[PDB]
Amino acid sequence: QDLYLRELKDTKLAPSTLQDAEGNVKPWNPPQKPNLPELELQGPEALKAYTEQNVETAHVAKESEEGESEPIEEDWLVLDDAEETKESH
Amino acid sequence: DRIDSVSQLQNVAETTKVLFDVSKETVELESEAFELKQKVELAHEAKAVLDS
Repeated sequence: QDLYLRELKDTKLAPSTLQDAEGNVKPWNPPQKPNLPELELQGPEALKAYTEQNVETAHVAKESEEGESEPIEEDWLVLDDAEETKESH
Repeated sequence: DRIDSVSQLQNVAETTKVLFDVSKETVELESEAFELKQKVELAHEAKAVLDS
């Protein structure tokens, strides 16, 4: 009946321009467009960090080297220190 | 007494070679998943942003 149809029609006048269409909004003085799709579109990345973890910064892992590939000055010293330990061992 | 002392390491030194060998790899073979760590952490932020 009509009293539901007219409020169903009312759903096709007041909120039809709200989200069903993009005719901004008549009852509201503040606009609907420059909040969610431009200011709050970056809103999720205005809550998290930008240009570091949304870009995600796929960074090359810092490379770690061996013991400088210099065995002679330490292996014999370790061998000399191994003599010291095994006397105490 | 020196019979026992010598016999303490009769079998040790040659068996410490494979010990010294394998210990070297088991220590310094942790780089492949270190790079996987780089992509695993890459996955978490990828999940994090989309969850965000």
